Amino acid sequence: GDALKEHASRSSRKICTIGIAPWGVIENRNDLVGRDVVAPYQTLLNPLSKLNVLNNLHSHFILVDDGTVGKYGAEVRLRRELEKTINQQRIH
Amino acid sequence: QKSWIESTLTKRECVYIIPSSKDPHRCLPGCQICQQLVRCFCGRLVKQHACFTASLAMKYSDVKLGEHFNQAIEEWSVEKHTEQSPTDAYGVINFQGGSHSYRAKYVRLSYDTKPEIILQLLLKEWQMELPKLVISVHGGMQKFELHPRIKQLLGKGLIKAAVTTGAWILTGGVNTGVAKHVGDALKEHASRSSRKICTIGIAPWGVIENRNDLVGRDVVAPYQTLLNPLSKLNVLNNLHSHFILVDDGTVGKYGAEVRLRRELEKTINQQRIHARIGQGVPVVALIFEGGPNVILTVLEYLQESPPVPVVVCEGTGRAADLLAYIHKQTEEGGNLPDAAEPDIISTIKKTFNFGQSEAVHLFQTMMECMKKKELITVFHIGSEDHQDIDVAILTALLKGTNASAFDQLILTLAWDRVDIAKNHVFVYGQQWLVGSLEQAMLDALVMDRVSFVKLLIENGVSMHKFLTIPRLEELYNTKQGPTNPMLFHLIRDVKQGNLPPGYKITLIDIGLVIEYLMGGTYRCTYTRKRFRLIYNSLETKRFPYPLNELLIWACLMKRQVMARFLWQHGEESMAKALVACKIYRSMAYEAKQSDLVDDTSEELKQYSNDFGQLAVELLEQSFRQDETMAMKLLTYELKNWSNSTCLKLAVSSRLRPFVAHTCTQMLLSDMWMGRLNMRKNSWYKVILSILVPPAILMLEYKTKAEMSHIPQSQDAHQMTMELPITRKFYAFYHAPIVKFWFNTLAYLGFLMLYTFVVLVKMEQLPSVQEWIVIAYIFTYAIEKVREVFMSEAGKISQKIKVWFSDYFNVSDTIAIISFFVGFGLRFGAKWNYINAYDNHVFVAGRLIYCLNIIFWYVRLLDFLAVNQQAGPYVMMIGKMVANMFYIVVIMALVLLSFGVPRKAILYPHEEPSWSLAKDIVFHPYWMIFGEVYAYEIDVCANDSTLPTICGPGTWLTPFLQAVYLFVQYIIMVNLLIAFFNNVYLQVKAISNIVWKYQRYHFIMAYHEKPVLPPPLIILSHIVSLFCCVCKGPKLFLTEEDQKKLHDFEEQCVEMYFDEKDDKFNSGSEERIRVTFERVEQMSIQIKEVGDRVNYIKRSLQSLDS
Ligand SMILES: CCCCCCCC/C=C/CCCCCCCC(=O)O[C@@H](COC(=O)CCCCCCCCCCCCCCC)COP(=O)([O-])OCC[N+](C)(C)C
Ligand SMILES: CCCCCCCC/C=C/CCCCCCCC(=O)O[C@@H](COC(=O)CCCCCCCCCCCCCCC)COP(=O)([O-])OCC[N+](C)(C)C
Ligand SMILES: CCCCCCCC/C=C/CCCCCCCC(=O)O[C@@H](COC(=O)CCCCCCCCCCCCCCC)COP(=O)([O-])OCC[N+](C)(C)C
Ligand SMILES: CCCCCCCC/C=C/CCCCCCCC(=O)O[C@@H](COC(=O)CCCCCCCCCCCCCCC)COP(=O)([O-])OCC[N+](C)(C)C
Ligand SMILES: CCCCCCCC/C=C\CCCCCCCC(=O)O[C@@H](COC(=O)CCCCCCCCCCCCCCC)COP(=O)([O-])OCC[N+](C)(C)C
Ligand SMILES: CCCCCCCC/C=C\CCCCCCCC(=O)O[C@@H](COC(=O)CCCCCCCCCCCCCCC)COP(=O)([O-])OCC[N+](C)(C)C
Ligand SMILES: CCCCCCCC/C=C\CCCCCCCC(=O)O[C@@H](COC(=O)CCCCCCCCCCCCCCC)COP(=O)([O-])OCC[N+](C)(C)C
Ligand SMILES: CCCCCCCC/C=C\CCCCCCCC(=O)O[C@@H](COC(=O)CCCCCCCCCCCCCCC)COP(=O)([O-])OCC[N+](C)(C)C
Ligand SMILES: CCCCCCCC/C=C\CCCCCCCC(=O)O[C@@H](COC(=O)CCCCCCCCCCCCCCC)COP(=O)([O-])OCC[N+](C)(C)C
Ligand SMILES: C[C@@H]1CC[C@@]2(OC1)O[C@H]1C[C@H]3[C@@H]4CC=C5C[C@@H](OCCC(CO)CO)CC[C@]5(C)[C@H]4CC[C@]3(C)[C@H]1[C@@H]2C
Ligand SMILES: CC(C)CCC[C@@H](C)[C@H]1CC[C@H]2[C@@H]3CC=C4C[C@@H](O)CC[C@]4(C)[C@H]3CC[C@]12C
Repeated sequence: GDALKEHASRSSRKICTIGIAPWGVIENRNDLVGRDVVAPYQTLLNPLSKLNVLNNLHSHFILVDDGTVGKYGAEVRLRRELEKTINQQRIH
Repeated sequence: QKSWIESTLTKRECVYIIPSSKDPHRCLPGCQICQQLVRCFCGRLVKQHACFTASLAMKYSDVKLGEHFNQAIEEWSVEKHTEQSPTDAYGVINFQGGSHSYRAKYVRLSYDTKPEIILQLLLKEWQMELPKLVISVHGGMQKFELHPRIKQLLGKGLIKAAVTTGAWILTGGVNTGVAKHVGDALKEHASRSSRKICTIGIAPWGVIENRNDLVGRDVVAPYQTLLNPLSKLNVLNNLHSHFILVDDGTVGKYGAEVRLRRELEKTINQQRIHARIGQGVPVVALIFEGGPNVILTVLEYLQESPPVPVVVCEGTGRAADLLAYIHKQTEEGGNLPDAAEPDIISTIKKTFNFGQSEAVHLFQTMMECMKKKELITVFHIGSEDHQDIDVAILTALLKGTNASAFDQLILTLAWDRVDIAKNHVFVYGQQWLVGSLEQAMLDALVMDRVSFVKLLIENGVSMHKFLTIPRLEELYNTKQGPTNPMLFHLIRDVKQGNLPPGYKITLIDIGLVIEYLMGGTYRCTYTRKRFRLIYNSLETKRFPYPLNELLIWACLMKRQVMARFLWQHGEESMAKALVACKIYRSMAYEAKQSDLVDDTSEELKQYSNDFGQLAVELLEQSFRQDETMAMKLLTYELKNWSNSTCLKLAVSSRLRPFVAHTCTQMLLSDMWMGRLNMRKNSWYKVILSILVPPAILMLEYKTKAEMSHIPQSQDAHQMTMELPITRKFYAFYHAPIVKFWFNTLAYLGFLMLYTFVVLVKMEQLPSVQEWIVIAYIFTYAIEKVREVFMSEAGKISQKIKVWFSDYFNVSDTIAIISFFVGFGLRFGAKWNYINAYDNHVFVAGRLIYCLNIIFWYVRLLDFLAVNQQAGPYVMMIGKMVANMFYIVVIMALVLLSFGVPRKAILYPHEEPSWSLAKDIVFHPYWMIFGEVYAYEIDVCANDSTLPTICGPGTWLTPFLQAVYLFVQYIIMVNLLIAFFNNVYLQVKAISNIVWKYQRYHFIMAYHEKPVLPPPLIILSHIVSLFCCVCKGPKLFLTEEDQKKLHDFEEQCVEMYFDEKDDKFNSGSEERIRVTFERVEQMSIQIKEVGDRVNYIKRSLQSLDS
């Protein structure tokens, strides 16, 4: 992300970054909730904690509902498959 | 005394006359010399005391008989034996020097003046702005010079630190040390910071060259700047602006500054740096090139409660290069390395000749200084340490003082230093409380600190959560920033004309101001039910779009740089720019209609046109990407701006470049068509179809998709769902292009009949032709009353006033009124005489008709003005009449200057008559138009047609007429040709814009005009009225189309800023200067490497042997 803002409004419509993160380690899991909502998510480092935030300069997210807060191991099974299924597509 | 200084501050004259130490010099008898040489321990020869009380002590022998028990000779005290008396000198010295007088000031206060009196002296008596920083430089005196590297830099940072922070630089002032380097740095940056840096020399009234020249109650003493040779005495350094000379003691003794200068360093800190801010004013100390009592002073400032931090610029001299290394051999706050007595006290013995008699005493002062190195900032020169000390001075106040980052941020905010905070306060790992960055945002907005608002938004302040009703209330009510006085003038004009005592402004009142400024039917969110209810009750207490509310704030507070910034954030950028244009335009108007002093009507009219241009430039950007989506932007309802459209907002502000833009003109052309595809069709098939109704069924109409960008009536958009036979007739007769030709043919047929009526003989009863003419004008007149009483603006007196601003509506009004005067006289006239024209009332009626018809032929220019070529020329004709007025006035005067003499010479036997008025103007006018009256010029010639006019003096009239026509044709007619040739292009250009602009109101009018033309329009009046008793155009967009349009707007605004940054960063002027600056930088490093490689040559010597 920090590299995106140093080259933003030049590649802001060609680079589709994707965060395949879990629905575990994240600050406001409940603010992300809401069927078809436009949830106004924050970008302030919530102090007095270790929880992490979705990096603002990304464009797409695949949050993974499982488990709980704290456990963040359920991405390797899916993210890897995406790395396998894009390759079986024909480039052109 | 007529002066606060004269009644408050004092002198200290040594009344008591201690003889000098004890011993006379020479000269065996001890009565002359015990008087003469033997000075006072005061410090002057005996007669200079001039004691008003004891002036007759010296004549006797002296004050205080000799012996006096030696103990009691030191009993003299500055405190006791010194009459406190007035100042006797406070004024304005000057310095004949580097091309300026470089003026300054002195008070010459005593010494034991109270500390508060200085602050009162500095701020009101001298009228000095309280600073945001205080630099207290220190060091030793009378040193030669520095490295030419460091010398240039120390100023460059010292100046920069002081000018950007409104700082005071406390010096000794005397041009024999610290002050010299300060001053020498000032002249290298003078006439750039000569009005922001208020240096102060708190020097004594002792060591100085001409103490007596500084004397003089309220004088402008012309003090010198030449180094008086054959001496050691010092001069006041010219480049200082203020002095506090300390009257005590004598010449030579220079120790009475520490008691006062230090107090000033203590009393400024107890002042609050700013009203909104609670932190005290900081004090810093830059020691360069110091001495032994400095090392005492450094530790005296660090040990202080609270500590005053310290800067040390290594290499300037002893104390700097010393301390820079003496607090390098240490733990962070603890102990020294392997026993450091030898090497440390070595240099302390070498720099200061001690020999262990005073070599531990300094080292003991050192080991106390290293207990706090966090406050001893040290500017490591060579390795680009903190870049030109300004960081090093300022960050020293931000290095360890256990001050929260909230206090580290406000201090940058008061200084207006963003680079410091971003690089040294918003550092990785930094941690913040919950509303600390909120309180910092409130301060930055109230203080108009625009660049700190940016820093806080980026770092993560959220305006959706920050902005609230009570905060946003405050932002209007603050008097702690660059306010607008005129806002109250608009509030008190909407409230009731009055105001309560303090009147904390409410947001409903702001809502009322905006409605007054935005005008029309604008209704603001602040005057709505829900806001009016909830505000009474004062998330609910937040705002959905906070940057729409702050843009309004910044524009009503006349805070333009904040307005431009806030504009670039959020959505609806083109709309916000057009609202800002309208707010400022209306503010500029009421400023032009208020008896205040600072008119601010060109500042506001310029701010309006700045946002006006932004809207125009965003439209062009959008139009270059997609014409059809750009036309939608003009007409979508906004819903945050009273359900208006961007085009209506621009029309409201009379913004012609927006309305005359080709995108807006393309849309207006498409609305002119209606559902008709007038690309596949021709104007003669439209006219054919108005006369042949069944030909309506063989025109090329437009699909609902081709109409997607076009606003429509509700009834017109429901018939888009499919095209059946009857829907197609609707599409035809409701198109504005059809209503035009349908009214244009009826008007032409109206003129043909009315021309027939006036040209053909008139009988008692009106003919069928004349009846049809009357019906047209009657119904045409009702049609105009409909247009006025259904226009836009509610207020009749505004509806009236706008409609009578158009040329042709004034003429139509005169035309309609004059016609029915004529019909009344024509029709109401009783024929007593059988031969018409015996009845004068009838004649006056008919002659009104024959003159009223002129109005109706000229109205054809309004129809012709619908053409793109013709219409501008019609507008030009009126503009050229206005502009040619004074040339024509001069021609009228030349005409009379000829006409009056001609008539007087040729007709000398006339009695008074109104024919005289005719005869002086008649023939001279027709001469302008090619009629010289050839056989009337010389009335005494054989071929004359006026032989009876031949008489005395008549030979003069040909000379007069020859002069007259020379002046009219050869000069005045050709001046007018030259006038028109030279103003043509600028008038044509203005007329095209005005033509294009007035095309909005013309096309919009034909959407509300009835289908039927003015003779048959009565049905559309009666029917429509009656159907209403039995019971504007909008763009309709799907939710997905609203999505894709809001995204289109955002995309094109982003392109707009990118193409500007890339157009400016790619210009040659910008590449030359970045090239310039980078070549400037290299030219240092090239030489710097040049020095290093020349010192790797030192290697070659040592390495090879
Ligand atoms: C049946 C018959 C009965 C009645 C018959 C009589 C009816 C009379 C009919 C009169 C026509 C009425 C038209 C008035 C239009 C007003 C609205 C308008 O646009 O005004 C504008 C134009 O300025 C004017 O309109 C001022 C008057 C213009 C002159 C009109 C009559 C001239 C001919 C009389 C010749 C007499 C000759 C006598 C000797 C031979 C307002 O001004 P502006 O545009 O802001 O201008 C700014 C100028 N600037 C650019 C320098 C800044
Ligand atoms: C927004 C701008 C546009 C709208 C403006 C609209 C309003 C503008 C204003 C309009 C009014 C203009 C003046 C009217 C005439 C009065 C003057 C006069 O001389 O009258 C004469 C006729 O007197 C009669 O009674 C016979 C005329 C019948 C009425 C026709 C005029 C009124 C219609 C209005 C239609 C327009 C209404 C439009 C729809 C409501 C009286 O003289 P006499 O008796 O013949 O002679 C006596 C001598 N004798 C012995 C020789 C006989
Ligand atoms: C290049 C070609 C030109 C050459 C120039 C040489 C000049 C030589 C000068 C000649 C003047 C003498 C000629 C006329 C003889 C006197 C009596 C007489 O007949 O008077 C006649 C009029 O005229 C006058 O009464 C006086 C005319 C003087 C003006 C002449 C032009 C002066 C130069 C230029 C001035 C401009 C400014 C100059 C400076 C810049 C009588 O004529 P009438 O009207 O029929 O009257 C009789 C009928 N009644 C009895 C009923 C009244
Ligand atoms: C600053 C510049 C100066 C310009 C030059 C000086 C000015 C010109 C000088 C002219 C010479 C002077 C003429 C005197 C003639 C006297 C004769 C007489 O009897 O009276 C005549 C004088 O009375 C008039 O009224 C006519 C005057 C001539 C007007 C010329 C205007 C044209 C200007 C031209 C400018 C272009 C100049 C071109 C370049 C040179 C009238 O005659 P009458 O009334 O018929 O009398 C009865 C006679 N009959 C019985 C025979 C019919
Ligand atoms: C409001 C909107 C109107 C729209 C028009 C449609 C409605 C109106 C249409 C027609 C009305 C005709 C009424 C005729 C009445 C019968 C008697 C008569 O006048 O006979 C005349 C024959 O007729 C002519 O000489 C024609 C006169 C009208 C000329 C204009 C018609 C063309 C414009 C409109 C049409 C084309 C449209 C053009 C534009 C594309 C003979 O002359 P007189 O008059 O008997 O002589 C009087 C002599 N006296 C007074 C001394 C005694
Ligand atoms: C806003 C409203 C303003 C106007 C209000 C209404 C005004 C009404 C005005 C006038 C009404 C007059 C009524 C009659 C008065 C008594 C005289 C009489 O009856 O007969 C006499 C009429 O002699 C004339 O000269 C009449 C002239 C009047 C018309 C003036 C029109 C002004 C309108 C201007 C335009 C305004 C435009 C306004 C818009 C811009 C004589 O008739 P006779 O018996 O045949 O005598 C034969 C004599 N003989 C022997 C010589 C042959
Ligand atoms: C029964 C009767 C049967 C006959 C009925 C039919 C008869 C004919 C009827 C009418 C005559 C006009 C016909 C020609 C039209 C041409 C088409 C055109 O482009 O028009 C334009 C004219 O737009 C107007 O508004 C013109 C106004 C016409 C009236 C003015 C007459 C002046 C007379 C005073 C002189 C005295 C002369 C007096 C003579 C005695 C409109 O197009 P545009 O807006 O310019 O387009 C530009 C934009 N674009 C580039 C995107 C395209
Ligand atoms: C029967 C006789 C023949 C018939 C007549 C022929 C028909 C009549 C002919 C031409 C009429 C042209 C129509 C007007 C065109 C539009 C102009 C307009 O909108 O406003 C103009 C105002 O206008 C004026 O100031 C005056 C307009 C012209 C009046 C001319 C009257 C005729 C006589 C006069 C001579 C009498 C003296 C001689 C007497 C010896 C704008 O000018 P502006 O202020 O610079 O621009 C601001 C515009 N804005 C506000 C929109 C931004
Ligand atoms: C400023 C210089 C000084 C003036 C003198 C020099 C000027 C040059 C020349 C000479 C002047 C004219 C003299 C000749 C005519 C005399 C004969 C005569 O009677 O003529 C006439 C009258 O004439 C007069 O009464 C004279 C009026 C002179 C007015 C001033 C002229 C302008 C000078 C401005 C110069 C500026 C030049 C241009 C700018 C560079 C005809 O009268 P009558 O027919 O005999 O009367 C019988 C009447 N009865 C039948 C009823 C009974
Ligand atoms: C700046 C300009 C300087 C010149 C000028 O404008 C301004 O100064 C004006 C003064 C006017 C005269 C004043 C009074 C009368 C009396 C009247 O007596 C009725 C007689 C009869 C009618 O038939 C009764 O039956 C007749 C008209 C007359 C002579 C005026 C004529 C025009 C004059 C000369 C005008 C001229 C154009
Ligand atoms: C003083 C009165 C009694 C004598 C007649 C006055 C003259 C000058 C009047 C009578 C009719 C008038 C015309 C009537 C209509 C128009 C059309 C308008 O768009 C411009 C002015 C213009 C062109 C008028 C100019 C002046 C006018 C010609």
